Amino acid sequence: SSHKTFRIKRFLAKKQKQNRPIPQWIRMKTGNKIRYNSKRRHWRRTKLGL
Amino acid sequence: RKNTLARRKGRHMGIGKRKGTANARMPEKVTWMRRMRILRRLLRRYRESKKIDRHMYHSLY
Amino acid sequence: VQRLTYRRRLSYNTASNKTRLSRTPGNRIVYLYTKKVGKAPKSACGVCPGRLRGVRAVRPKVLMRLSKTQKHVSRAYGGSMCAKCVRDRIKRAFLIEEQKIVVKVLKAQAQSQK
Amino acid sequence: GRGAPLAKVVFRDPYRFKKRTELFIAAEGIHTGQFVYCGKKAQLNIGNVLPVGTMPEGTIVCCLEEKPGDRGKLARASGNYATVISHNPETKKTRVKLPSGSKKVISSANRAVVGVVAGGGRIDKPILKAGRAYHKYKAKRNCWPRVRGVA
Amino acid sequence: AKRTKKVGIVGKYGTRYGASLRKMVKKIEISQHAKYTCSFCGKTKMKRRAVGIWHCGSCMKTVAGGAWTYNTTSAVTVKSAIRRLKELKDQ
Amino acid sequence: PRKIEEIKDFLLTARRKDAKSVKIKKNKDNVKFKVRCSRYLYTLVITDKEKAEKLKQSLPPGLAVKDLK
RNA sequence: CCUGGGCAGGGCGAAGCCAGAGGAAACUCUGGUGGAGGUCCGUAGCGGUCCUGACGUGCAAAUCGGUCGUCCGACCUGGG
RNA sequence: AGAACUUUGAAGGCCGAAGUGGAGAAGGGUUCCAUGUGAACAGCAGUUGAACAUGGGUCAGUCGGUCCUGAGAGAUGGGCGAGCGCCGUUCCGAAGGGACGGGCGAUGGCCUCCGUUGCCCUCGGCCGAUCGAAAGGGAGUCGGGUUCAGAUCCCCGAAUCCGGAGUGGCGGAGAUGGGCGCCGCGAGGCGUCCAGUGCGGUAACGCGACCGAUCCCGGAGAAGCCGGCGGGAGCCCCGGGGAGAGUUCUCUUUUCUUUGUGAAGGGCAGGGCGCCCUGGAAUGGGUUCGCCCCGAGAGAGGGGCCCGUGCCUUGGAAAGCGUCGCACCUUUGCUGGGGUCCGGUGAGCUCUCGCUGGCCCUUGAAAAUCCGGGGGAGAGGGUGUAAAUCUCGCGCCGGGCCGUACCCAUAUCCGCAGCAGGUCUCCAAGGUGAACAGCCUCUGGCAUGUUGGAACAAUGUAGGUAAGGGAAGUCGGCAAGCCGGAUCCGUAACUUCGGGAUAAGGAUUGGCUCUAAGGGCUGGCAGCCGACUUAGAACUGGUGCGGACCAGGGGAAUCCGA
Ligand SMILES: [Mg+2]
Ligand SMILES: [Mg+2]
Ligand SMILES: [Mg+2]
Ligand SMILES: [Mg+2]
Ligand SMILES: [Mg+2]
Ligand SMILES: [Mg+2]
Ligand SMILES: [Mg+2]
Ligand SMILES: [Mg+2]
Ligand SMILES: [Mg+2]
Ligand SMILES: [Mg+2]
Ligand SMILES: [Mg+2]
Ligand SMILES: [Mg+2]
Ligand SMILES: [Mg+2]
Ligand SMILES: [Mg+2]
Ligand SMILES: [Mg+2]
Ligand SMILES: [Mg+2]
Ligand SMILES: [Mg+2]
Ligand SMILES: [Mg+2]
Ligand SMILES: [Mg+2]
Ligand SMILES: [Mg+2]
Ligand SMILES: [Mg+2]
Ligand SMILES: [Mg+2]
Ligand SMILES: [Mg+2]
Ligand SMILES: [Mg+2]
Ligand SMILES: [Mg+2]
Ligand SMILES: [Mg+2]
Ligand SMILES: [Mg+2]
Ligand SMILES: [Mg+2]
Ligand SMILES: [Mg+2]
Ligand SMILES: [Mg+2]
Ligand SMILES: [Mg+2]
Ligand SMILES: [Mg+2]
Ligand SMILES: [Mg+2]
Ligand SMILES: [Mg+2]
Ligand SMILES: [Mg+2]
Ligand SMILES: [Mg+2]
Ligand SMILES: [Mg+2]
Ligand SMILES: [Mg+2]
Ligand SMILES: [Mg+2]
Ligand SMILES: [Mg+2]
Ligand SMILES: [Mg+2]
Ligand SMILES: [Mg+2]
Ligand SMILES: [Mg+2]
Ligand SMILES: [Mg+2]
Ligand SMILES: [Mg+2]
Ligand SMILES: [Mg+2]
Ligand SMILES: [Mg+2]
Ligand SMILES: [Mg+2]
Ligand SMILES: [Mg+2]
Ligand SMILES: [Mg+2]
Ligand SMILES: [Mg+2]
Ligand SMILES: [Mg+2]
Ligand SMILES: [Mg+2]
Ligand SMILES: [Zn+2]
Repeated sequence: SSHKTFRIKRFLAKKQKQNRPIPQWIRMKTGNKIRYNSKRRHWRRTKLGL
Repeated sequence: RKNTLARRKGRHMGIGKRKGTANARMPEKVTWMRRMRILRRLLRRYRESKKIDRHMYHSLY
Repeated sequence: VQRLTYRRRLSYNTASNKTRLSRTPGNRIVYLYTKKVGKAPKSACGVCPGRLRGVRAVRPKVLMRLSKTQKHVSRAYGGSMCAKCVRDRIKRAFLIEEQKIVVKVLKAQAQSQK
Repeated sequence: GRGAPLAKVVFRDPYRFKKRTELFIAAEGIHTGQFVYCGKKAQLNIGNVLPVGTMPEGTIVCCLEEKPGDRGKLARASGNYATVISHNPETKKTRVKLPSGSKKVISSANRAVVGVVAGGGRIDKPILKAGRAYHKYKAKRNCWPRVRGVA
Repeated sequence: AKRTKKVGIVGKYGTRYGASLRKMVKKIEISQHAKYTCSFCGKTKMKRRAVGIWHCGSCMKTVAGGAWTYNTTSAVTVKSAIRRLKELKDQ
Repeated sequence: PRKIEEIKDFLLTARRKDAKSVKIKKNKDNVKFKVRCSRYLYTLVITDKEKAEKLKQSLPPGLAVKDLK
């Protein structure tokens, strides 16, 4: 919506923060087995549901 | 503008270029309104100009 | 020939938004929202269809800005009643009090004999 | 949702300095400005309310009470009235004939406005179509469609 | 300019709703819309506002009367009997 | 704004406390002395240049008069 | 139920009103005005008769093109 | 590096104002912008993208929420229930914690005077807490400019609303007069007393303000739908002038774009009045398109009130916009001219305002805030000195919190997706035409809808014709086909008398010259100004004329359902 409330905007803020790629400085960490982020949500494919 | 001048002169206004009713092209109500207003203000002017008294003005109205 | 848009978030032609289009000094047309017209007050028990004269006809919350001289009439029942009903009530009151005096003196003249 | 008109009557409070507004059933034959008298020793006229124990027999009244203090429950529809037919000084009772033809005995202390309810003959007009019946019942309640049981 | 033979105000309905129903509703369609003489002012301005409500256009003295007429033949005799009972034996 | 027509009140308004700004606008047969205040903007227009050339010097000094154009 | 929004244009011509003519009278007739209808053609909207048309692993887990019924209302619709 | 899909220019086209345009509400939540790569995503490709990576982007007293109740949901009192709890919302409740004033007592500020605290007296129906609308009610911001992304928010300029003033900010009202005597030529001055909570018009009512406590009364908020009519504005149209642009083989003073005044305050046109005074009519009157109104006061004359969204003025020409230029190509500002030029018409479209009428077994919402009036509990200096109060003109201070980008869609929503599906609103031009029908263009968008090249076999999907017959095919006139608009005549059986009915059946329809009729304004019957409607006739085209589009086959009967 064009106008929303503070709670919904704060909830969307964390999704915006989380929708970020994997940093390239942890790939060389000892014991690291993460190759790519499996929680990347697309605005068109997967709807977060309010 | 040339076609409008032709319409004003009377061209392209025959029966073959009419697609609406007569009451749709010129409303009988507004024709009656004009014909009534003209005669009514003419009668007002004639009564004011002392040409006709009120007893004749009412019977003419 | 130039189609303009609304200026607020309201998108429905409701009663809250009545737009009239005006021309700016910048040579362009734009809507302006108009406040709903205020109706002049009507008298109490007086003439029904006739509103009160001399009283400013504007919205209720605007009456805080208006002066008392522009919200009432100098006579009694100025901004509350019309002119006809004021003198009507005056005559009615005077006449019914005179009738009370008449019935009192009638009771007295009947008591003086009976 | 009602055929009988509602007359607003303003009385003067006998204990406080204030005007009391009441909504009575406008009996047929009253106009705005007519003084209406409410009490025991009120004059017998159209519109005035007064206990049934004081009115004579054969008085055509309406908007009466079953019990003293019931505040106008019987004979409230448009064009209906109740007929006082008997009186009893001792063991105060009063026989009245209601619009249904039933003769009921009631107390002699409850009141009744004199006159027939305005809006009589309201049923003489045919609805003449379903639209008017729909517009009539939309103000009353959702009970009009009335589908038959055998269907 | 006689435009209709027998049907009057109920000519707006047309061919529907039957014949006897229109004939019966016409009698009161004549009355409920005709202006009456005000018993207080004296002018023929007594257009009905709602069911049983009749207000004048001059003094606006509204009166409660019949649903389709200014007064009903039943209320007339009711008022007559009320007056008679009031005058008999001092109310 | 407020238009001033008399000769006695515009100077009284210009000698007030909130008369920080006074501007002069020259037009075709028109001279406007606009004095800006806290709430309004008083404007006095005159069509005579002789009544303006002798009045411009009558303004109180130190009010930062700005001649437009 | 509450609160808001919307329905181009034409046809038929109800009550009421004015004028003229005929008649001994009752009254009748004629030309206008008037603009009613759960009225008619028809758009937007609302539904979906027929072609049993196309698709029928489709655009679509019910759609599309003509042809349709109603369009001042027992009307259509948003939010609560 | 790579081009048909990207970009620029040109040409040819579509959407054509009920759009393939410009904005919104729900919903999406970063999709908006800039830069960069091109393995994945885009149904082919891609230098492109709503994909990827990085970095930015949403600024409010006057936009909305926040306030108010509507249908409705809901706790306590109380009741029920083994029980989480439920019914119930004014019912079976000691359900007002606040104030006007007076008195006693204490405290603080310059203890002169006031502000508070504790107690006593008097007064005071809640229509019962509370929630419930980003379309209902609800005070108050408009013009110009600014960015790669923001606009009533940012800057400039011009206003306005609501709160505060205790040692009360300055002005103006209330505030200033009359009588007696004396002095002075006079103007004036002095001593005593008294008045003074504003004025004017006969009125409808007016002004720069106009003492007011409990209480009471009333209004506004606060009203249905649909016909008509009139006023105002915008858009459309014509004629003249100026700037710029297009054609000029020939003609055309021709054709195209533009030619301004916002909120606020004052004045004046205009509209409305069921508002007042003189006087009272019938031989009835003046009036509307229609009605309506008059002895309960018509016509006429003179006044008053409300809206004044229109005109001029402050704002207001210094900004804004087309034009020809001087510096300048990361310093780009500034020149002067013309724009606020003269008008007109209109059953023209849209919005608004006002009058009136019609429709009914339909009467078309409440609440919060605010105002006016009646009452007269009280307060005020008491007089050539000045107070109680001011809804008057100014001046000072503040206005907290929340959202503000973008899509709003045959590609940013839902339908498993860039899905002929679905989804609530505003603006809406020119020509033909009765018209927002259909068709063609302008402002504004677009690449033909998830690809192109070559050919035109059968079959298929849409579209149109066919000699003679005209339903002989088929269960069936299924489909297809005929008429289709307008003007003028003529319209049957039946009937509930309203209809049938555009019954049926006939004639005309083009183009260019004409004729006649249908109006307004100025003066004591004449002179000018502009709209398109009708009727008739002449001439003429290879009987073609609704020349495209638009668009009722009809009749006779049965059965059923008004
Ligand atoms: Mg290892
Ligand atoms: Mg989920
Ligand atoms: Mg007609
Ligand atoms: Mg609102
Ligand atoms: Mg049934
Ligand atoms: Mg069944
Ligand atoms: Mg219909
Ligand atoms: Mg038919
Ligand atoms: Mg249709
Ligand atoms: Mg279908
Ligand atoms: Mg369907
Ligand atoms: Mg079927
Ligand atoms: Mg099929
Ligand atoms: Mg197939
Ligand atoms: Mg159809
Ligand atoms: Mg049909
Ligand atoms: Mg129809
Ligand atoms: Mg290109
Ligand atoms: Mg083209
Ligand atoms: Mg539209
Ligand atoms: Mg659109
Ligand atoms: Mg790239
Ligand atoms: Mg691909
Ligand atoms: Mg983007
Ligand atoms: Mg991304
Ligand atoms: Mg600001
Ligand atoms: Mg607000
Ligand atoms: Mg409960
Ligand atoms: Mg309990
Ligand atoms: Mg609330
Ligand atoms: Mg701006
Ligand atoms: Mg933007
Ligand atoms: Mg203030
Ligand atoms: Mg209009
Ligand atoms: Mg103005
Ligand atoms: Mg106009
Ligand atoms: Mg936005
Ligand atoms: Mg789609
Ligand atoms: Mg679609
Ligand atoms: Mg057009
Ligand atoms: Mg035309
Ligand atoms: Mg292509
Ligand atoms: Mg697509
Ligand atoms: Mg053939
Ligand atoms: Mg043939
Ligand atoms: Mg044949
Ligand atoms: Mg045959
Ligand atoms: Mg057969
Ligand atoms: Mg067929
Ligand atoms: Mg036959
Ligand atoms: Mg037939
Ligand atoms: Mg001529
Ligand atoms: Mg049927
Ligand atoms: Zn009356």
